Amino acid sequence: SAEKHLSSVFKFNQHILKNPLVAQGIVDKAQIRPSDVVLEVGPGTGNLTVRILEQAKNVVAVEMDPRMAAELTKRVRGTPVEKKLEIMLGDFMKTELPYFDICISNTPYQISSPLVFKLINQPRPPRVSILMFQREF
Amino acid sequence: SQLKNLKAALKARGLTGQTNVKSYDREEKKKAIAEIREEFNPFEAVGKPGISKQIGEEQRKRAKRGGVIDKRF
Amino acid sequence: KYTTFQGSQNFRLRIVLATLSGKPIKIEKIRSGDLNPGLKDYEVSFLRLIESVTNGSVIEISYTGTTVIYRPGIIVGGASTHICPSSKPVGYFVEPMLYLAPFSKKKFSILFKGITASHNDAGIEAIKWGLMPVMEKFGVRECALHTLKRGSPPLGGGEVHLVVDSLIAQPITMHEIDRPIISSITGVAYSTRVSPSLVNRMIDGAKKVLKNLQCEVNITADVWRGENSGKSPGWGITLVAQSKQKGWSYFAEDIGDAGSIPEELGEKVACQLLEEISKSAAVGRNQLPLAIVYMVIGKEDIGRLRINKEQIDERFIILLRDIKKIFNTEVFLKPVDEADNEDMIATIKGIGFTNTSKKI
Amino acid sequence: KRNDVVDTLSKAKNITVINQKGEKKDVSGKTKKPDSTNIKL
Amino acid sequence: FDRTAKPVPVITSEVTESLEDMIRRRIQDSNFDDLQRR
Amino acid sequence: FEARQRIEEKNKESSDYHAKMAHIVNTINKNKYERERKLRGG
Amino acid sequence: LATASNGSLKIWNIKTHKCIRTFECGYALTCKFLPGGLLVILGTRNGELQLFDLASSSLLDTIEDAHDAAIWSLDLTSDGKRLVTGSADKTVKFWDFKVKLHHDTTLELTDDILCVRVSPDDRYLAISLLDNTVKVFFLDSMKFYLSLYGHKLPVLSIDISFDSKMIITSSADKNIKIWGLDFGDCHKSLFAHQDSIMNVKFLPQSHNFFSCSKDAVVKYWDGEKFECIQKLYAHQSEVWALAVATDGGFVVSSSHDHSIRIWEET
Amino acid sequence: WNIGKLIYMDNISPEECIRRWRVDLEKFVPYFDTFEKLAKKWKSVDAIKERFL
Repeated sequence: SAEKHLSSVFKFNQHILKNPLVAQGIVDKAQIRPSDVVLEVGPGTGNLTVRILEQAKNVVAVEMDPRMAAELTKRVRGTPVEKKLEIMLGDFMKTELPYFDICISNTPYQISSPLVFKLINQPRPPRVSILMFQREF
Repeated sequence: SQLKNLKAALKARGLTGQTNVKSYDREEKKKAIAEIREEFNPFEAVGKPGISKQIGEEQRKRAKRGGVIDKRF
Repeated sequence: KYTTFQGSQNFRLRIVLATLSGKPIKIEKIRSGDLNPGLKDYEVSFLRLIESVTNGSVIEISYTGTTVIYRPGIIVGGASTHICPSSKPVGYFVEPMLYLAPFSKKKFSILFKGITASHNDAGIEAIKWGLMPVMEKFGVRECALHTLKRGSPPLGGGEVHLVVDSLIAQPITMHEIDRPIISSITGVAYSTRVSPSLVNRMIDGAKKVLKNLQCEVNITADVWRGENSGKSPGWGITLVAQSKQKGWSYFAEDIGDAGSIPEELGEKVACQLLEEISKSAAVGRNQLPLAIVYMVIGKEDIGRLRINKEQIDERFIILLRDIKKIFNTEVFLKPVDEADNEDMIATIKGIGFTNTSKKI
Repeated sequence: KRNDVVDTLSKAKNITVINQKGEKKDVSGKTKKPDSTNIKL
Repeated sequence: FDRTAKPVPVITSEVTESLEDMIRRRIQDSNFDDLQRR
Repeated sequence: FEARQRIEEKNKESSDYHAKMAHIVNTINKNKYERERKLRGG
Repeated sequence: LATASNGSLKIWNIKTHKCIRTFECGYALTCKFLPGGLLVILGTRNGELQLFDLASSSLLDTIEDAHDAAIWSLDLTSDGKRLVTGSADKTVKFWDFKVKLHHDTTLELTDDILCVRVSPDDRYLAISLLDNTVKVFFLDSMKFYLSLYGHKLPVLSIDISFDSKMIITSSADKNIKIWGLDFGDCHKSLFAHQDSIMNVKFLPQSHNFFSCSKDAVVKYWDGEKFECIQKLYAHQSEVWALAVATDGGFVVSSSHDHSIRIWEET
Repeated sequence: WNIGKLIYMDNISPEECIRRWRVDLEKFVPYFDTFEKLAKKWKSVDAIKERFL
């Protein structure tokens, strides 16, 4: 009955960065501290998320596509960072976001602008927030 | 043969089989790992004398101006 | 013959200044009346360290150990490894080695192993942020003490790798007749094999004393763990007052022993630095012996260094006295024209020393 | 291979699912969920 | 004096532990270079 | 035994030599202490 | 031997094995023995402090307002004048006994005090809190010295060594961690009991220790070995409380099904 | 008692020099006063504001 529920929530029916160096720098610009925690959005391959994991005690990632979470689970399978990592499946606008000190996110531009205002209005907001985003807006 | 003796040694020290069986400390396992490794490599059953040349070589590996003339007792 | 001196007082200084001069030295009556007379292990080990980096030297310890005859060779250097005995840390051996490194045939790439901190010896950070910066001022552009592993007392187990890539003919002439303005205070609070709260509590003690100041206070919270955290747990703090105008620094350091409160030590090292600043004009007391020697071995020109009255103590006097017998150089002092403070300008001339050991 | 995806979601433990209505549920389909009295007593 | 050819190696222990380590890692990963039916 | 030691010595001397040549031809045409941060964690 | 339960205290002479006297009380959580042994403390879940006399055969005076919430854990100084209580309200209350019991000072704390353990030398005091860190205070100075860290779950019991250089802690995470005083450093952590260890006891003048856990097991370890000498399975149901003689000879353990058994070295 | 001369009269000991006009390097940490005396001395950040910006 588990798989049928997984079908019920999500039908199971994106642009990817080639340059890790810029993504590496975005972690460097975030300047997360070990005593601090991170919430992640739109992990995808999550090579950015791994760089968070080595630095942050606790990493909570939310992936929109169930399949992208799976390939993440496979890649991080059998690693110490996996246990600290938390993967969240599905749209996090509805769910009350757990507290996180800093934001790193490859958020889709379609849903981005509501998420910022939720992030701004999220009680006890982060001191620092970094989001991957379109230029014009 | 050597397999039967070996699989028996592992099982006696608890290195094989299910651990959640229903109805030895880890540190002692590593000592068992050390003890089994040396026992079952006869080249390093026991080999004839002279098959190995380790003692010759180790002796070999063991084998500036002005001096600190130390005449202290 | 041999310039003849008494006791273990300033033992290394009299070996290194002998090394810098090339003038052979005799030091006699080393703890003659003590139950255990003659040289102790660490200062025997130091003579071995000198022999490793010098070439052609002759060292003779007496039958009772109470007399040493030292005929210096040329400073050659090279890559080597030194085992520091558990009695003293690596800091005891690296500082006198800093006196010699820039003036060698080959670069100094030496690995020091043993305890890395004590209550009486220089820590890594004291060498790192406290004495090494003075060398940047003296013209030693490239010089580094890489920390691979720490060893806290009593068991130690630490490793530090000293590299002095800058080889220069002689130190640049000193000209500092002003009391440098401190721009900010930085430092490192360190711990081994113990919870990170100890470092944070150590910083908590430090900020409490110093928050009254109008400065930015940024003390690094740095915690060793794992294979590289030594074989004993321990912790210490090093606070540095830093002057970005002319690149000057003043530092205080101490380590915490058994039963001590990390806040209490953080308070100590914090008010300790402030006491050092009040007693300092251009360099701290822990940097003054470092600064004066390089000027004595500079070019044949008068250089000016400003010193406070509190700096000219017995330590400054015997140290000056030691220099004269080896070099015949006298340090003159003239009062500053100011009336706000009573500081003194110590005028010294370099002996025209040159790095002749280098390949040209 | 969607069937190989869903099981991988179920095998790992640190996963929480998001339906349409507003709460958090696990892969199996049940709502995913110290106290001073319990820990000692 | 110079030697013309490579010296024949000596199988000291440290070589022995290094070799058997690689054997164990191959089997731990089941990374076996063996022929298969085609 | 000395044959093996000589080969190792010559390989080391040659390898150091090419590195030294590479540096000069590279030269002709910040923080020294990052590594402490990694070793610090263990 | 004193055995404290809900609604009653029962004291049993070991030689007779028969109850000398039974004292009515509340849901007594911790039972401590006054100085000189004429008297016994209990700490109720209601929080009211309980004061017994072996001689008078009953409770003297119940300080209803002695504590706001349950006095979960309670302990006694070596001299025994000063009494300390660890409890739910997140405030530690100190008491001094006089020929009446008076409260000297209250210590504010961020988190509730699950277990309070006093050193025999009385120079420091370990505080067990739900926040999974144990803060140790100097009793002579009254100031904070070190904080234990790395317990996955709050510590259930704290022990003090005879040299007092070793702090033995057993946690709901089921791992018993032994702390070096000299710098607050772990020599070893041991997952001894498959369930959590409610009470661990330190052998007198010996670095050994005993443990008791909900899994009904009792294990005998040595520090310098860091290994278990003997494992004891005699408890049908979970063993709540473990105790060790002042002599050190016989080790009292009480099961949930009311079985009282005491372990003697040969 | 100009210290310039007193430094170079070797017959006068350095300790004896210091007192008129007013111990070993192997201890790198220099001499200091007790904590409480320093703590009272540095209750305020006065006497040093000139050294800081």
